[PDB]
Amino acid sequence: IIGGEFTTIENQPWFAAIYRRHRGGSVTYVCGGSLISPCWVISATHCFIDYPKKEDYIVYLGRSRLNSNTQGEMKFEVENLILHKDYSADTLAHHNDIALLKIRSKEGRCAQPSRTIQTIALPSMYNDPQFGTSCEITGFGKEQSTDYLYPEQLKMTVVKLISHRECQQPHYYGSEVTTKMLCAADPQWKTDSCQGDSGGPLVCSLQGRMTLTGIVSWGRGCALKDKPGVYTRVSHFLPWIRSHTK
Ligand SMILES: N=C(N)Nc1ccc(C(=O)O)cc1
Repeated sequence: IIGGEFTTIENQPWFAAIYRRHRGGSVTYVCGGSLISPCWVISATHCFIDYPKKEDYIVYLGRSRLNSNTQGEMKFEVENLILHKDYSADTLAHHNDIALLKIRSKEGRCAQPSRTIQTIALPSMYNDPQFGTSCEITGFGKEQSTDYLYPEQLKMTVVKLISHRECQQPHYYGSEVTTKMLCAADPQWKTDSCQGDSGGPLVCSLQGRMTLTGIVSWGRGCALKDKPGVYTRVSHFLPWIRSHTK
């Protein structure tokens, strides 16, 4: 997250921290995700597509720090890693950039909700906020495009939903943006998602409910003029979500 503010997991208690085991045993952060039910985290296929072996990955819930334990955190193995069969990546764009991780602990339990661990609601079908709505993004991604390190402390910011018409303008992203994606940016381009925020939630208020509207997917640089963040439009994937979590 470029700009915005530091936060703790109690403010975004559906945030999932996804890590990968290396041969040798070093463990590095991969991507964010969102807990949509006690046994299911939703994320981005592009996070896993190079290393699609579920045994390689660890999921934490109730975690506020990247490389240290948060009191109350729960650690899960991935029982299933479901990537979207129609995934494709262009030089920029990721199409159908959505993934489902079925989580289960060493004792074969799912998440127990708490102050630091809660599910986020899915939107109703094709039901997105109006363009110019303010939504929240959460992640451990870079604080600056030129940073080598990720922040140790979770961050969140606010960006405004951009209309498809605006986002498909040539000097923005042209046809690289589709109706299955949402664009969001700061009017001053001063805050954005960045590398390492992939898979993380875009949350908006819909009929008085915090709702998972989007999943961090792609973008040209971060917090660049005319280069919005691009998000998987979750309200266009409910059949795929429903089918693979039955
Ligand atoms: N918000 C942007 N302008 N860019 C941007 C978005 C996502 C990612 C990612 O790694 O998923 C990287 C860069």
